[PDB]
Amino acid sequence: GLKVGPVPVLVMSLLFIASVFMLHIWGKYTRS
Amino acid sequence: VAKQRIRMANEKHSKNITQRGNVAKTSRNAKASVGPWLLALFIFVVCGSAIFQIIQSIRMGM
Amino acid sequence: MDQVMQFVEPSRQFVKDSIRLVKRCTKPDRKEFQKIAMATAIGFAIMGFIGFFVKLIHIPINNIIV
Amino acid sequence: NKHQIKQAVKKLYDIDVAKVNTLIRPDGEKKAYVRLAPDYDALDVANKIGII
Amino acid sequence: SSHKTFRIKRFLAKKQKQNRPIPQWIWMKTGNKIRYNSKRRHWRRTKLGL
Amino acid sequence: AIKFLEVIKPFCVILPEIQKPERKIQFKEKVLWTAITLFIFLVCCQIPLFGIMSSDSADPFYWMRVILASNRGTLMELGISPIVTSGLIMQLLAGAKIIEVGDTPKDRALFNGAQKLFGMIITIGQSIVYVMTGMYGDPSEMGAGICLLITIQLFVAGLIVLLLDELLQKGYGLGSGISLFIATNICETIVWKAFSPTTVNTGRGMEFEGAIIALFHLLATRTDKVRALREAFYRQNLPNLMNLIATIFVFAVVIYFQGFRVDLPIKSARYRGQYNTYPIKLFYTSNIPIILQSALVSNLYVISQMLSARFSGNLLVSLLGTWSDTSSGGPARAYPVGGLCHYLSPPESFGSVLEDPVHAVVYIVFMLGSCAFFSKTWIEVSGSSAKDVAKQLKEQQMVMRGHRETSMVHELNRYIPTAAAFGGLCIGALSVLADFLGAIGSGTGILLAVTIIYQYFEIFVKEQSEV
Amino acid sequence: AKIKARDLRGKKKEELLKQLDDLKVELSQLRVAKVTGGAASKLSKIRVVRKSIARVLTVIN
Ligand SMILES: [Mg+2]
Repeated sequence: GLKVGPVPVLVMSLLFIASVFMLHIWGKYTRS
Repeated sequence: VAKQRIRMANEKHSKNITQRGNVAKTSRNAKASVGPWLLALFIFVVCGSAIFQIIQSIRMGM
Repeated sequence: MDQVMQFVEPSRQFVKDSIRLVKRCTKPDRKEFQKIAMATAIGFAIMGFIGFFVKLIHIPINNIIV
Repeated sequence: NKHQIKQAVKKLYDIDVAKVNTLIRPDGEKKAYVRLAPDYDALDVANKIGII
Repeated sequence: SSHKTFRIKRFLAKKQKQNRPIPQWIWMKTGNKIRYNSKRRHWRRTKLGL
Repeated sequence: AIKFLEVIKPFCVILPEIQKPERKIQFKEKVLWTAITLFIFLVCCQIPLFGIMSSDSADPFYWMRVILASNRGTLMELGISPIVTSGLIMQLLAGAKIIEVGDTPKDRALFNGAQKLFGMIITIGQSIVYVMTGMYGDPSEMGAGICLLITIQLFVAGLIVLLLDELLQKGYGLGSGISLFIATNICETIVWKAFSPTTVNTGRGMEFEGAIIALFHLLATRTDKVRALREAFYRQNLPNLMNLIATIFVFAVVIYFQGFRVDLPIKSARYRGQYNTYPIKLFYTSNIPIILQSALVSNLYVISQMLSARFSGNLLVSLLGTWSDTSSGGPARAYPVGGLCHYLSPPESFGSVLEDPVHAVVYIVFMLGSCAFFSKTWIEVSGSSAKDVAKQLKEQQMVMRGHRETSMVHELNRYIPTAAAFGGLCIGALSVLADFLGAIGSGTGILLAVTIIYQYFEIFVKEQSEV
Repeated sequence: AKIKARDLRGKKKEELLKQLDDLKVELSQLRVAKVTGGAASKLSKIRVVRKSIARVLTVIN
């Protein structure tokens, strides 16, 4: 399959982690 | 055992001149120690687990 | 008695085999047992502590967010 | 000798011996073929000794 | 011969056991000089004399 | 079999496959890789999804959440099950020889790559279900936009786990990632409950959940020390030190039996000395059996529920199982009141066991027998039976001293089949004994964590020894 | 738990004989372990139990 590094595997996960937090922050902020 | 089988097998081997490089290892092509009844039983345990969980979720979905 | 012995024998043999197997196992020694316990106990604590703390930090963040 | 082998086997493992056969190997060791009485199972005895 | 004395069979058995290669960890010993067993005997090339 | 593999080949071209580590990673770097990969996994398990509105729904799979390490109302709702179920059934097919994996690295790689393909598919199917069935709400009322974000969150979140697991297995980490995650939840579950600083507003008043912590507060408050200790030990609504004592008692029993092994003497067929040992561990089949037993237990419950809810008036249906969705005090739970499934269910406490002994007896007989049966058969599927092991040793030019190559199967047959069968009976017994004594969490989960830790320690020692 | 000659000096003949018997039984088990795949720890114990046997016999003599 597609060959990817280990840090990008690390990075994409952090990107997913931070992004969900942004949605939660955005969602609550807009709900105010 | 029929002694004529020596001749049949001997003649049959002599036919191998035409398929040099791809002679079949074994003429007696004709077993899973795992019994078919037990193999089906093992399937009923493992495969279904994903399927049933979906159905139970479906049951809780209505 | 045959049908009973047909069912009894595989059971009876299995118990005998189990006893036979256990006597042949190299059971851990007292020094071996203590050594393994310390390593497992440490790993149990290190791993739980990390999760414990990680869980404790999130609680306020989760409640504050939600 | 066979008598000594028989008595040692009985006392060491508390079993009963039917007969003993012996040979001296080409490497100089003596091998004993100890047969147990029909009421003892060598396979069971071998487990106790640790052979199996 | 198959007909053997105990003393002869005991002498032959000791000659059997000496006739092996050296262990290979002997090589790594600190002051070692031995490379191989220089006293190997072959039943056909050299005879025991008894 | 080749046709099935080939049809999967074109899809394996696009799948995200981690690159192998070219340079020999040092132990310090590997441990770091594990620690971060572990740390991230915890971060994901705690985070609730975005858009949830209801989470107090009852959990019929309350048991399975710990085993598969899934936290309800969080990104790890799916957990590793889309991988475990995949990993199980692939090995089942290959063990059944339905899919003949060649010794070629491509066929092995395609087999492994194929495993992932079904693994993510299960994730997609479950996640689509989890969204469609509306276990959080009503897709009409949440709105299509909300639904898709939950699905994509679930899909990649499961995706991240697979690569993280793949990263560890590919040498960047240590041991097996799947094992690490499952053991991770178990220890945190045990440790958190003992030291939870959360308190519960019971009708009597505010009460600490922590078994250790609650004792301190009660001792620091209740003048009657005996009353405090007695109260802190039998909080039937909260974890108690009595359970903590039981959990530790299990911890010792499992260690002692984890070290059991039969050491067969072997050597190299080419060189003198070099005497080595092939170990046959008592838990030959490892934690796999009891996992199968629970599923077969779960499968019967589903079939019993579906038939009962439609034809409860049929005698056969009643014998199969009868359910009552008792909802007294806590969340609604479907319990088996009558039929075969009832006896197949685990009695909660010793008192319940003593009340109806036959319920435990039938439960004991089946659980032990099933665990032994699953282990005994998994050998011929796992590709680790006597004939298989003998084949591996012959390839490695190993042999038993004094034996011909062909008599090693017989020697291995003495211990392998018996270890597998007895291995299941012991692991099945330990789960029963832990639950009966009331271990914190679950004996199965307890067994998994300790077993994994030792295996993770085993590589730890081997890697540490080299340095 | 090691056997030292100083410990055995005051012991009666019967205790030393019994102590000797335990060592001899232990050695026999070890020689079984030597051929049935015992651990390196068990192999190393052979020399320790042999010299322990020599110590007891030395004190008896
Ligand atoms: Mg000549």
